[PDB]
Amino acid sequence: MDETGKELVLALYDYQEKSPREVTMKKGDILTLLNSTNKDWWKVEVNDRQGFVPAAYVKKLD
Repeated sequence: MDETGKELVLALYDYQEKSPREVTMKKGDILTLLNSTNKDWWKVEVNDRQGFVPAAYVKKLD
């Protein structure tokens, strides 16, 4: 149940948090998905900070 932990994202490019709804991710990091009901911004958790990341800098690993 809640098989969300099977699908993770790979930060292809680094991104600095510009607004509190976002989150800072370093390129090369594997992040856990919290929400994918968007094609533009995915909600992920980085270490202890949660926020949305631009799908242009991050890809899903099938």
